[PDB]
Amino acid sequence: ETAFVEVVLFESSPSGDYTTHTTGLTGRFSRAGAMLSAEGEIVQMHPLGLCNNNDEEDLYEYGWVGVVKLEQPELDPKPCLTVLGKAKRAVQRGATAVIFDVSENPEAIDQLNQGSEDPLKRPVVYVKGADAIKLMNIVNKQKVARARIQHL
Amino acid sequence: ETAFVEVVLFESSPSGDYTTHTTGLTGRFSRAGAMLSAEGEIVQMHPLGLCNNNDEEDLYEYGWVGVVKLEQPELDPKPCLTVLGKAKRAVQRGATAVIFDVSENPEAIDQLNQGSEDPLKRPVVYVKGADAIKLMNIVNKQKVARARIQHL
Repeated sequence: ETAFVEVVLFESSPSGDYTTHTTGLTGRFSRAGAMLSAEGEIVQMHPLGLCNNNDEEDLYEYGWVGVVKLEQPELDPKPCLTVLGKAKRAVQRGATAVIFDVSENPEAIDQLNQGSEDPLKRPVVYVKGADAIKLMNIVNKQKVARARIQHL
Repeated sequence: ETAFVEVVLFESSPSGDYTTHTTGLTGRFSRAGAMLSAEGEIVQMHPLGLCNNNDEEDLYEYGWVGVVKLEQPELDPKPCLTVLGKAKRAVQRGATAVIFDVSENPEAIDQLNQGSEDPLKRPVVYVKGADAIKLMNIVNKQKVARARIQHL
């Protein structure tokens, strides 16, 4: 159930070319989703961005990997969707995978694994710890980055 | 060493739903490349376009899955690069994986395995027979398609 995540970050050269930079992180496949690998360009999502008006413009170019840092649970107490619901909505919107940074809402792990009986066909990964920090520092400062999620 | 390939065609709807069609097929990871999963937008290359230097190198956004249908060897007398060279060049040009349809040149399988001692860090996949046909009939109709290459 360990999720080996590779992030390919593109760093602007002074000539305005870009330089590939690869970083390694580790998370866990949630029992809520497939035990499969996935790869695609990272799109950061705010978690309250995964409540549905069901608009066409919400469908990102098929195959993106969504990165969602969960807020402290006493901040969005009337949440549109469960964390599990948010993962599904991400997949409906074209996500090949979702990574949850569960650092500020570690109870979210349990909330996901309760959906274990009807799992998503796509992987749902959670990160925390330094591994979440590394990913978020890439994502916050990274205009374009690509994630490769490898199972085993 | 079996590569499980899914080719997903996709279409945004005004209704706010992705419509998808997934075709499943089987190929093999060459020893020429990493034994790793990979996923990205499919780009069809004519095998001659994996030749000359640097004009077309950044044509395609990093992360694409190259589909190259080989020609019979005698058609291509003076080959700019070996089939192995062609695979390496695709990866220099951003490819996250390469799929060769080796139907018209099955000696390519042996050529690729010659580079087994110094494999690429990205997977190099081949298909033939009915698997190659399904793949090519989707790729030739020139819509946008994602390929998912699952190692086991």
